[PDB]
Amino acid sequence: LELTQSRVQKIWVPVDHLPRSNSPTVIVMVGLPARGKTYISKKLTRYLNWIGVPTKVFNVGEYRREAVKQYSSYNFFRPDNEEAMKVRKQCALAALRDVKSYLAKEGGQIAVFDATNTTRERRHMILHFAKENDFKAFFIESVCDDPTVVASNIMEVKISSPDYKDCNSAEAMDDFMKRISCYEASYQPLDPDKCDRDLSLIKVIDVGRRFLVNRVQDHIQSRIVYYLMNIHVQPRTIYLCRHGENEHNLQGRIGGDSGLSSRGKKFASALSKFVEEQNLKDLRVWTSQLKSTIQTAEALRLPYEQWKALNEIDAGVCEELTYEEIRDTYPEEYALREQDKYYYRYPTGESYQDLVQRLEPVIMELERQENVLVICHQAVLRCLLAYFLDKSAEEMPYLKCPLHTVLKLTPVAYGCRVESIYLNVESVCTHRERS
Amino acid sequence: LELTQSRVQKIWVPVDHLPRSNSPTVIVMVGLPARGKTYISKKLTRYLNWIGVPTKVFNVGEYRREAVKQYSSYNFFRPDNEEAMKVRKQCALAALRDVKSYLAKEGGQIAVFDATNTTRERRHMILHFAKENDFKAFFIESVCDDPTVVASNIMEVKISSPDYKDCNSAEAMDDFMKRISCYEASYQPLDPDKCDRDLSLIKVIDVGRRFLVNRVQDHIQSRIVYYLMNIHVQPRTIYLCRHGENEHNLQGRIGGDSGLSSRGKKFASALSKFVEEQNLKDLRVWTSQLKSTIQTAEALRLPYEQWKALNEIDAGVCEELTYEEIRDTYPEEYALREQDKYYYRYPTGESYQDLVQRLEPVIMELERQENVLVICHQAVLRCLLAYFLDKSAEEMPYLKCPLHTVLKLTPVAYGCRVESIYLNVESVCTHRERS
Ligand SMILES: N#Cc1c(N)[nH]c2ccc(Oc3ccc(NC(=O)[C@@H](N)CO)cc3)cc12
Ligand SMILES: N#Cc1c(N)[nH]c2ccc(Oc3ccc(NC(=O)[C@@H](N)CO)cc3)cc12
Ligand SMILES: O=P(O)(O)OC[C@H]1O[C@@](CO)(OP(=O)(O)O)[C@@H](O)[C@@H]1O
Ligand SMILES: O=P(O)(O)OC[C@H]1O[C@@](CO)(OP(=O)(O)O)[C@@H](O)[C@@H]1O
Repeated sequence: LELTQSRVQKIWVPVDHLPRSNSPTVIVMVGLPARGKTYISKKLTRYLNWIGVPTKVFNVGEYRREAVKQYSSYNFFRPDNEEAMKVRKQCALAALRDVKSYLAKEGGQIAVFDATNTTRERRHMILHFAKENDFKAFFIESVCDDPTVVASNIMEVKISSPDYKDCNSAEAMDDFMKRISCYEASYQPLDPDKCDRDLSLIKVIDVGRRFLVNRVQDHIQSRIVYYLMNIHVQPRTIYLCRHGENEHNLQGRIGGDSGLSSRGKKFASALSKFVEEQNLKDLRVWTSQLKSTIQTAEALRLPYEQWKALNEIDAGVCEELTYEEIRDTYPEEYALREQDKYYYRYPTGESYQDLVQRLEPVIMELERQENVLVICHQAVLRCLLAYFLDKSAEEMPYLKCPLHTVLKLTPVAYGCRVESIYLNVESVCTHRERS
Repeated sequence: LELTQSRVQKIWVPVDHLPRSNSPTVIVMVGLPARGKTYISKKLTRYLNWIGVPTKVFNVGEYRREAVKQYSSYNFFRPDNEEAMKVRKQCALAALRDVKSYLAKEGGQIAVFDATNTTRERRHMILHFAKENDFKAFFIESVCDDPTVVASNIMEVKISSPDYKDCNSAEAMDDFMKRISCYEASYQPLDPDKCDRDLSLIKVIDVGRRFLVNRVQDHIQSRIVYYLMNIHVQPRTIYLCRHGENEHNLQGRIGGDSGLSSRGKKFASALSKFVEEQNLKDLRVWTSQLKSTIQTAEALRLPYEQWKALNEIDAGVCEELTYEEIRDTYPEEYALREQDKYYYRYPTGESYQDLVQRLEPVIMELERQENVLVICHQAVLRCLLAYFLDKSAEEMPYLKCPLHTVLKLTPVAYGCRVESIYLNVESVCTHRERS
């Protein structure tokens, strides 16, 4: 029963010494415009790619934009606009043509089809396409009738679109409103107790006040629903930073549970003055279970919670060594690390990928919350930051996270403002270039 | 900014050298009888206590049973039974009297109030009680009209109740049916678009085919909903066992990633013959990422998946040592371990509690699935087994999990049949008595 440990990830596999060599889902958005279909779409895609499921959004609009000169006006969308309708349907099918090949030919696991899909006919077209390609179909319908909520959307993300460039806000608003009503007359909402008894679907009502959920067929559907109950749209601020410089940092040594240096403590102190002058009605503070992050918290005189998930990557046998010592003592290891930094796992330790598993609950609580300061470690920080700035696995292990700097993230429109704030206290540079 | 590492759990805390010294929720069940309110109740309570939230079920029936001679008949439940109604309400309030003191005075975090609570009046009584004690209120309503489903319930769990002892099945069925109809006339289901717009609630429809979810106020509510989308009632079998004996077991050494012994391999082989003769239409196999469990899988010639969550408890600095060597080299540690085995964490390693965090995703997939063989390790196995047999944290680190034995668990009525099956291959006994 012979077996052999892979070199990068360190998984055992069977020696098989002419070497010969879960269906995908289409998440189908449904709803009138200005209902946050693209926002829910981007945000799910960011989640799924980050918990490792490959996912791509296929927004029918962008196809229309690649297809058609420059935005005339809402007249384009009139149901009597015979030729627009032809061109719009054509865009719809090109989107599907590309969905088929993302999922049947490039192994993506989920495609989000971001289109109004407000008519039972169109939804039968998609369902059919799903069947003949052995794709699952999941519908997320966002349904809301509050003019406040729509006006809001139209202001935050529509007027500032590409289609409007040549336009003052005033007119781009009236044009969109009229454009919404082009869908109003034929909109048939999803109905579980009628024409849609057999559809796997979630209906989001009034921006998450309420949900109708039908026929959850697999984990990934179940996890979408869980995600959707945890997100919200209240405005807020996520602050991320590392522990102030620690003894090991000063010796240039990795891992361990060392405590703050002198400069460490000064930064703790600077951070307190920093939070105060942010003037935040409320704020949660999180740390790891390591001394560094906890001492830094103590400086703030605010209450905090430790998360084992936040502990720095485990360097395994290499714990407490310096990078040079690692090159001298284990050359095979260092090389492999350098050519695959995301998947490389230390002997008896961890990999960035391992973090992302570990840190999923942290991501899920951050979505739940409002203002949060997360005091963690360099690799941990890189992960979180990847989630939030939609960075890839390829670039994650190289995102820059200097000591004594604070990262201030503000969810906004379609993503995140990110300001940097250096608190003016010297430290060692624990980076090493994208090698 | 001085700090000190606790001895058991090894958490840093602040030296504070006259030492001076999230509201709770009431989950309110709602529905007609034979709707699985007690089943959902037990099962949630098992989950929550196991992810560490203290939780207790307060079923109004059992109070009625402590209050009233012996079960006459359904006449007890007639709405015109003036005196029963008085006594039943009294039971209801004693249940609440005990809920108040579990949550305000014994720090439980959740009480499940398992009663019909089918009338808006009664639900106002409870809501009121919640307000004046600053308890949250969450309603889980199970709603189903299929006679198959009710008959089923009545057969699996009602006729075999205490109340019926003096009775053949035939009559206990008619008596319960008549008893259901005592509630039918006054039943007002929860309605989010009417009298219950403002209630945090989940409505389970047709045994999970469909769900209505309103006003999820916190993580624990969000997590209940997630749990409820993952459970099911299809019958199936969970098989648990450890890897066959490994080299370290033979040296009597803990941790490491050693491979199977001779006897190890024989047991792998015996396990294959064991699965075959179980004759299971389908079966998932899971292992850890350690060689032992993986080699054992290889023997089965069935496809399997490795879970890092399943890896054995990390003994930290004590990895690869023998228990004697651990006593000789670290006496302070050994003692602490012996007096708090669940919370004790090895230096730079783990605690049983840590496992339970780690293993939560495994529990959640097991609920999703049907037949599953889980090949893991001694401590991992103890945890899983605690979840399934509703064992406490106090007894978990001492549950017996011999080598080369298979544990066959069958969900049933209100819990789990557990058979043992020893596959007749000698090994070393890696236990050590409840000390
Ligand atoms: N209509 C509309 C929306 C809009 N203009 N922007 C949106 C952004 C998101 C969205 O869908 C949501 C999905 C889930 C939630 N989740 C929650 O509210 C949870 N806190 C409820 O459990 C909220 C909104 C809906 C909208
Ligand atoms: N009526 C009724 C029930 C009955 N006789 N026994 C039951 C046991 C549980 C129950 O509530 C459920 C809660 C969640 C589920 N979950 C599911 O079906 C998921 N697979 C759906 O996402 C199923 C049933 C309901 C019942
Ligand atoms: O991802 P790489 O380049 O290995 O850097 C991660 C390193 O960051 C460190 C310092 O270099 O954490 P920290 O935030 O505690 O200062 C080490 O513990 C860890 O190995
Ligand atoms: O919980 P305690 O009593 O420490 O026993 C756990 C021990 O079980 C072991 C063997 O004793 O696992 P395994 O199932 O691989 O045989 C060790 O790895 C581990 O330390």
